[PDB]
Amino acid sequence: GMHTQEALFVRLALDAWNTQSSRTDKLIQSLSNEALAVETAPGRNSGTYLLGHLTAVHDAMLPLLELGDTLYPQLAPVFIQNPDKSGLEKPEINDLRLYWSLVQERLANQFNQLQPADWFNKHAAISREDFLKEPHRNKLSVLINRTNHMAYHLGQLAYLKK
Amino acid sequence: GMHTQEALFVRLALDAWNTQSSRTDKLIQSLSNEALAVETAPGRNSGTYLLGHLTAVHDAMLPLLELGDTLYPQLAPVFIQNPDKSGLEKPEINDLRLYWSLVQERLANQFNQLQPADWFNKHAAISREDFLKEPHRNKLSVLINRTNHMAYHLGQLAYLKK
Ligand SMILES: [Cl-]
Ligand SMILES: [Cl-]
Ligand SMILES: [Cl-]
Ligand SMILES: [Cl-]
Repeated sequence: GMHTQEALFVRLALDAWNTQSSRTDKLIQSLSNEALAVETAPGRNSGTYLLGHLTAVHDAMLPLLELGDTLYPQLAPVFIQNPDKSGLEKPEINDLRLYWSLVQERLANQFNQLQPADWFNKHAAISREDFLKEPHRNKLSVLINRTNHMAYHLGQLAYLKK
Repeated sequence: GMHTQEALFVRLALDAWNTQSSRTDKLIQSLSNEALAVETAPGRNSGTYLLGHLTAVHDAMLPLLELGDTLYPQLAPVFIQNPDKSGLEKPEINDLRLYWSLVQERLANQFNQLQPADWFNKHAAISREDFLKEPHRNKLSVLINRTNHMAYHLGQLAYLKK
């Protein structure tokens, strides 16, 4: 019944995250460093930047979902707070590939241990008071939102496959 | 309790559809016909093609979700079954803009009348027998999937804004 239904909608949301994650991971693995460094389209973000961006955004989900601290806080100034052509030094690409992999794996670990119910609790960026009015502003809503963020950028990364 | 929880996860899924739909619609409205006709990136699909593609894919959700027949079946051969540079004649762009708008509005109408429970029934492309094993293969799973499909293509349409 109701406990089972809650488990089914967590499955749906997690299956979409996992599908986008698989596609993103496989795409990144398929590209050489030289191919990743190219702009996704003229004047637009490089694959390297999008990799770092996705990594930083996913890492930030850890504290937002009360699943632990970020692993790599120094990525956020480079890949969230500043644009690609900022002139700020980036990590080497193979280090970014590893950070991506370790953030994704930590999230998978943590997600796989959460009970369906925990997903319906508030995320860290909303007050208890505001969550009462809008209980849809929960941890699952973050998962859903970031899954679409990833899909959006995956459409751009797709243009690096020549 | 459980009826309320079911309503909250429909809200979450529909809010994501509506957010992507808003962003897509506003982007399309912001582009001139000449700007939409340009390739999203060198050698890649035009905005026109992606508009027709999104329209056809969304129209196909009507029968899949048992919400009525497709409005514009002739779009599917042009924008789903064949690629952009097929040489097949396309509708005029302003006709495509209208088809997009009418499909989106029909879907909104229909979605706004469905009860949360109806979203947890099977979609038209799975058997009752197979749905018993995998009840997550429901109407909501289609909504979620097509929301990420739209986000993916929205990332590409974004590159038409010069
Ligand atoms: Cl995808
Ligand atoms: Cl490339
Ligand atoms: Cl978006
Ligand atoms: Cl353009």
